[PDB]
Amino acid sequence: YELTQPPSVSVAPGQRATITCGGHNIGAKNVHWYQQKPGQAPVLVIQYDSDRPSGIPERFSGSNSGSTATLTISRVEAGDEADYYCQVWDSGRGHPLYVFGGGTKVTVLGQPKANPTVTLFPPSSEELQANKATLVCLISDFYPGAVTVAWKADSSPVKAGVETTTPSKQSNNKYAASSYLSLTPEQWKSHRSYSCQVTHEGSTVEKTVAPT
Amino acid sequence: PCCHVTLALENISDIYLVSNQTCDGFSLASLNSPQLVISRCANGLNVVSFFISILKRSSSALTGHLRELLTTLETLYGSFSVEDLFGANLNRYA
Amino acid sequence: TWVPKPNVEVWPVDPPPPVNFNKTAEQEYGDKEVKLPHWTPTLHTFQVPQNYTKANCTYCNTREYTFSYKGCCFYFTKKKHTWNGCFQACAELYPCTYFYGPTPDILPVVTRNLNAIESLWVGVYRVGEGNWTSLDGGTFKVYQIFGSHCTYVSKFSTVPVSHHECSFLKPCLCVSQ
Amino acid sequence: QVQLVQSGADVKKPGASVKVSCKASGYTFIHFGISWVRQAPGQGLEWMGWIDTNNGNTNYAQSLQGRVTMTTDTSTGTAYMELRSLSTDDTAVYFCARALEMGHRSGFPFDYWGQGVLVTVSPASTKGPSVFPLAPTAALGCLVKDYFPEPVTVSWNSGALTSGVHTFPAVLQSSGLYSLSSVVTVPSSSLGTQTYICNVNHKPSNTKVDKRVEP
Amino acid sequence: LSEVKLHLDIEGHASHYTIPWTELMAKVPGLSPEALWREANVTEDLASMLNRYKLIYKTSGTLGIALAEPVDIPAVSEGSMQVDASKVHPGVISGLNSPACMLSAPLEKQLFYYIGTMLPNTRPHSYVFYQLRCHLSYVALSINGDKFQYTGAMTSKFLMGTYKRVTEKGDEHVLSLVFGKTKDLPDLRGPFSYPSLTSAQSGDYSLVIVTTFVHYANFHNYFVPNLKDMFSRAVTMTAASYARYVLQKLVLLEMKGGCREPELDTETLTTMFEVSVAFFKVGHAVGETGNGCVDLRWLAKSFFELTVLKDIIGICYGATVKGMQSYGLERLAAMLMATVKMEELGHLTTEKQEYALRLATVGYPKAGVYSGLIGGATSVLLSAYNRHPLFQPLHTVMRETLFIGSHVVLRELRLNVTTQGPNLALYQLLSTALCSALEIGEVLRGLALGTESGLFSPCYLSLRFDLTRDKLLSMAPQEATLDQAAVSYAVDGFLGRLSLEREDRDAWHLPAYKCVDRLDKVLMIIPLINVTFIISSDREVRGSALYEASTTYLSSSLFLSPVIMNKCSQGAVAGEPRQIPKIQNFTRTQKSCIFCGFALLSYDEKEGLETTTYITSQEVQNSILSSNYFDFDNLHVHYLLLTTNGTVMEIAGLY
Ligand SMILES: *[C@@H]1O[C@H](CO)[C@@H](O[C@@H]2O[C@H](CO)[C@@H](O[C@@H]3O[C@H](CO[C@H]4O[C@H](CO)[C@@H](O)[C@H](O)[C@@H]4O)[C@@H](O)[C@H](O[C@H]4O[C@H](CO)[C@@H](O)[C@H](O)[C@@H]4O[C@H]4O[C@H](CO)[C@@H](O)[C@H](O)[C@@H]4O)[C@@H]3O)[C@H](O)[C@H]2NC(C)=O)[C@H](O)[C@H]1NC(C)=O
Ligand SMILES: *[C@@H]1O[C@H](CO)[C@@H](O)[C@H](O)[C@H]1NC(C)=O
Ligand SMILES: *[C@@H]1O[C@H](CO)[C@@H](O)[C@H](O)[C@H]1NC(C)=O
Ligand SMILES: *[C@@H]1O[C@H](CO)[C@@H](O)[C@H](O)[C@H]1NC(C)=O
Ligand SMILES: *[C@@H]1O[C@H](CO)[C@@H](O)[C@H](O)[C@H]1NC(C)=O
Ligand SMILES: *[C@@H]1O[C@H](CO)[C@@H](O)[C@H](O)[C@H]1NC(C)=O
Ligand SMILES: *[C@@H]1O[C@H](CO)[C@@H](O)[C@H](O)[C@H]1NC(C)=O
Ligand SMILES: *[C@@H]1O[C@H](CO)[C@@H](O)[C@H](O)[C@H]1NC(C)=O
Ligand SMILES: *[C@@H]1O[C@H](CO)[C@@H](O)[C@H](O)[C@H]1NC(C)=O
Repeated sequence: YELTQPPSVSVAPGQRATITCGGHNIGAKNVHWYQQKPGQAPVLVIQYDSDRPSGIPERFSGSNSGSTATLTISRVEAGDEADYYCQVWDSGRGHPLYVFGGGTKVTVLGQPKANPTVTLFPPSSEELQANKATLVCLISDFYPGAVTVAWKADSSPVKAGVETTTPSKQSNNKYAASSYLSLTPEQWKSHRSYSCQVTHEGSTVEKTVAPT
Repeated sequence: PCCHVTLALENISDIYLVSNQTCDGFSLASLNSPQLVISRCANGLNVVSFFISILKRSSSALTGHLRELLTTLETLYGSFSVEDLFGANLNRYA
Repeated sequence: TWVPKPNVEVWPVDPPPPVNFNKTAEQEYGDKEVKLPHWTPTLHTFQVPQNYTKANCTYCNTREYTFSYKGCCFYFTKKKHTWNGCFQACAELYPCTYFYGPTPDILPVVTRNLNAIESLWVGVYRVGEGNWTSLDGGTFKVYQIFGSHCTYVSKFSTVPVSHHECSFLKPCLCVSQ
Repeated sequence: QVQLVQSGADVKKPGASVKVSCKASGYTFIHFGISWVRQAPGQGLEWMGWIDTNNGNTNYAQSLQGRVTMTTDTSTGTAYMELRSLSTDDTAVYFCARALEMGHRSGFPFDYWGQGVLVTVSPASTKGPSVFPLAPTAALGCLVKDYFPEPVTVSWNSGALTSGVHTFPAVLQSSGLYSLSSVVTVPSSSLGTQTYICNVNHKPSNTKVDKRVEP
Repeated sequence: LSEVKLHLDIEGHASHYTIPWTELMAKVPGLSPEALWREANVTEDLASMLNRYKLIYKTSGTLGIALAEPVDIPAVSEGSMQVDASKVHPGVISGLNSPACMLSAPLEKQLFYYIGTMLPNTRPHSYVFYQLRCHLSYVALSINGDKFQYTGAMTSKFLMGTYKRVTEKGDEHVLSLVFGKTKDLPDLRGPFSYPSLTSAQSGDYSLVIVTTFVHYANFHNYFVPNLKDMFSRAVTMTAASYARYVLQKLVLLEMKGGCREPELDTETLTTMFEVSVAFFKVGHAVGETGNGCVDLRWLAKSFFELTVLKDIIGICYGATVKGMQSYGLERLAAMLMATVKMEELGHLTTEKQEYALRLATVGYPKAGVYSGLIGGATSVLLSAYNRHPLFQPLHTVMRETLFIGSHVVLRELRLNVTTQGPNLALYQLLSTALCSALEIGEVLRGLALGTESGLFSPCYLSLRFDLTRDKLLSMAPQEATLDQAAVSYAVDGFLGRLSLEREDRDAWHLPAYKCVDRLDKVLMIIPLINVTFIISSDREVRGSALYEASTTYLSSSLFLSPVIMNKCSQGAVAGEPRQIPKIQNFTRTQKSCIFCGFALLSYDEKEGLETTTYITSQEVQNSILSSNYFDFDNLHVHYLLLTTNGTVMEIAGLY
């Protein structure tokens, strides 16, 4: 039985962070909640509608009734930032199974915004000799973990050849990403200049490189 | 009629039970006072188990037709599913 | 010379008492109406016995310790004590010494000094709902099974293991230097 | 305590098969069943199946049935799970968990989870990287591209250069190959003095590249 | 009160029934529909109803084990007499050769005399069962500071045991096990049925697990019973055979130093359940008689075993038992004992001896009054002594007979009261004499394997104190079919049983005991007519004389001292120990019994005491003289005889 969960939520620290899961007659089922941090296995935090095992802080609670199940974290801390999932058991009409919901990304607000450091490098000599001209745009140490990167050639936006990574948490508790534009030596030389345009918090950072 | 469940024993004069087909698997009972009649929507599953227990408790004092009733009630009881309610609209008759 | 002797016999005993056929069922079984028994567990909270703590000096009797490792001397208190008893038992037995909780590193060292029968009390305890610690501080991994603050180790123990009873008598693990 | 150790991680190609091994420790193996769950990058948790460690009873996901097998080795406390007819869509991290009981009318939650293993499926075969410099306080680095599979690591001056160095996670190309980059921030004046060499190590094809980066 | 007309759709037919109340309540003096009505909670909505459903633990499936139940109670013999347990009086029955049966109806009434709550309205129960009050009985105990308790409550119809454990947080977990015939299991609350709860199902019997999901998960961490085995045994064993099974396990567990420090593992928890069942099985067997009568012999066997089980568990764990004790049967048993001579029981057919012993155990509960039963047990042992072959490890039959008799002996040894000292002393002497090296071997094997040869052994009540690990091992079985580690463990068990710190090893029934200054130095005690001989390694003893046996340089000293009429002297006799005169001018052939009442022992110069015998009759003397016991070719073994004149002689040779 498919369970309904919201994409994500982000709340102020110290607040009664509340996560819900929807389902038909969900109150009639035993709902289990799991917590997961990046690089780690999921951990059971709450089972059987508000039963918690040792090792789980007393700030963790929840309940389940009617069409809605819920989990609550009192005085939510930054260390509670994690993905959470709802799970139920299903008789499967003869094919018994377990079902997880979509899961919810739960974050805690606190860290201030940060502008990215952007470096754009033109093709290397050896690279051009290899008959390639890939432009490298390196974006690092920003916050929150979401940016938009566009490429431009002189007066026209570039779509073809663009490949970009997803922002990921760094050792600095910030985010980084990179973008590449795959060009030929000819395409490179054919334009006055190229640039990497990065949008963050509504602002724009634009770096320009050229054959010259 | 089908109803939604949401009183001294002696205040009931009549009890009406139905099949699983009547209310789409929802086992409901209708209770009523004794003219002047006030009806009540009751949990059929609980009503049935109540009477079954009584008959067993008093088995040594039962008569022919009461033993027949016991069998009948147990039969109906056994035939009434519970799990199917996980898919049914619990507020169907609300 | 020898003289013939009689066979061995059992010493004669008194006749049985009469049966009191005038004792009624009420007397045989008083208070017909009864209730099932129950017991109320005695609950108390364990707290660190601040009268004793980690010793702060060097000392070791080279023929009293059981085994040694690095710069420390390890003792198994011979007298069998309760888990709580170990704290005082060692403090009052040797010059600077204390009831010690095995580390991920050291535990293998002590387990190799134990057989499969004996069980050793260790200096590991719960503080809150967790954060199992010792007199040296730090955090220990504990095999949480029972709702009790006491733990022990044995030949097959990979961690300190919880136990349903602290009142049982076992050797105490203590250390010195 | 309760432990689960998982291995058998690898990189396969579509049509191939993989067997994941999960070792139990710290408890009686046969007293608890074992559950399997899959999690692809950025995705949620998909129940795969459950096995009865004592009786050999199994329950499989309908989406896997016919291309999935579970079995255990009682005497070692090791569970195995095999996937067949692999596809690129099966790239995911696989987990084992301690599953007390399951049946037609019941089931328990999963108290303990293993580390998990990463299984990648791709038609691409082994490919060593091409390496180019990223010429330049100033920042300079190296570009390592068109390689397969991951991971690839790059050190500087054989590990001598540490602080100031940052490495960007590899991007997956539309061609199915990977590309990473590594840069270091140094005083601009040191570029006329200190030599900076990347030491690229692509273990999957015994490939090592020493690349000096110049202005 | 108010008759209710109930209408119900039966396959489309609007049938109805009338429900009378007082017409039935007047016949069922404990049925009050009003109370049940409250519990019924017919106003309960779907949500809360389902909430209960999801709470309660569900069983994955049922084992479905087919089996057959044996018939415990035989048909009534044609020549038997009918006994009414409620009308027991001085007449009707006299003598042990008269068959009889006791009516089940009044028996059941006594066994389940007490009335109270069977099914309480607590956290794990109010959500499962309707409140039940009825005639019942129970076994219950608590351990580990009462952090853990178990109640083995049961009725004449079904059993329900409850396991409760409380954490230091105050939190608790509860699991219950219901067992009995399917057709008569207690009424469930709400829309629940047994097929969802039943873990094992046979033709008639089923086992049902009652708990919550949360608690179940907790219990399973340590308590994981073998339901298949437990369930089957619970049905396929007879009441007597079942109880014996249970008892043996309990005894072995305690003896090895078990319940001294109780461990909350599966093994022990399982045992508790099995004990509860044993009582149920008997009560059940009586109920399942069609209101007929039960042969007294069967009853004697069943109650004997439960009686013993009660006495032992009440010490090992300190458990108590309420109900399952019929005064009617006890009075009859006492009447039967009053028609026979205790002293002459040893002359009865073995079959009748066992019968009498079982009856005696029951007729005089806890041996609280009629100590004369000791003389009875002694008569039996002595007759056996005179039949048993020299130094042999008894026999299956002998062991059973003696085992039964030993119970009353054990009861007496729980109190420091000098009643019939002389008989108890003889019993121990005979037991000691029978404790040969072969017996030690046989017992150790039995202990290693878990057989009846480990369960009962006369050695356990012997007056031999010089046994240690090294010696027991030297006497151990020497077979490649045994686990040598298990054997050494059996030895530790054996030593434990004989520990001087054990209550029945105190031996304070013996006045002579007072002469002992150092118990730890005592090797053996031999209580003879007008004199008790003490064998020890201690020079100091309050005896009338002192002798020293020859031994090797490095051997422990072997001091022998008589106590005249069991009166202790002011202290050890000053000066060196006396030597023992030797007899060479003696023939193996003798006219009659001249050693009757005398003791004969032998020892090795290096190992110490080897054998003990006691001359009770001509046949015994003949057997020994005709045997090759007197190995005069072995210069390391010496033979001494102790007389009732307080003297000792050594044998040099025999013609
Ligand atoms: C005979 O029949 C009657 C009739 O129903 C029955 O009474 C009902 O008892 C149950 C409980 O036994 C009541 O249900 C709930 O009980 C909890 C008790 O606290 C425990 O559980 C909560 C949650 O699991 C824990 O947090 C707590 O620590 C305890 O463990 C109450 O807390 C519940 O209150 C809810 O309703 C209140 C009023 O609407 C709200 O103010 C409150 O915040 C709770 O709301 C929650 O549930 C709502 C349900 O739709 C939901 O919509 C909300 O968003 C929220 O989730 C609640 O009382 C039940 O209500 C009782 N019925 C009535 C009519 O009061 C008898 O017990 C029964 N007899 C027997 C022997 O069974
Ligand atoms: C019915 O309920 C009313 C209200 O309390 C009560 O007075 C009356 O006695 C009850 N019984 C009957 C039979 O009316
Ligand atoms: C519905 O009621 C009929 C009436 O006898 C019964 O036989 C049938 O099995 C019931 N429904 C289900 C799904 O069992
Ligand atoms: C029992 O009652 C009878 C009749 O009164 C009496 O003769 C008899 O002595 C009584 N027995 C006892 C032990 O009191
Ligand atoms: C040193 O150890 C003693 C032992 O009782 C303790 O009281 C004292 O506070 C300790 N000193 C320090 C600095 O911890
Ligand atoms: C409890 O354990 C954590 C380990 O994750 C540790 O960091 C913290 O300092 C410990 N002690 C307390 C009081 O939090
Ligand atoms: C047994 O000995 C104890 C003292 O050791 C004494 O209190 C008790 O009363 C004695 N028992 C009897 C029946 O005399
Ligand atoms: C010695 O034993 C005999 C036999 O029992 C006895 O009659 C005699 O009186 C005893 N001697 C003394 C001094 O009592
Ligand atoms: C016991 O010893 C005394 C003293 O020598 C002797 O007179 C008496 O006859 C002896 N009794 C027996 C039965 O030999």
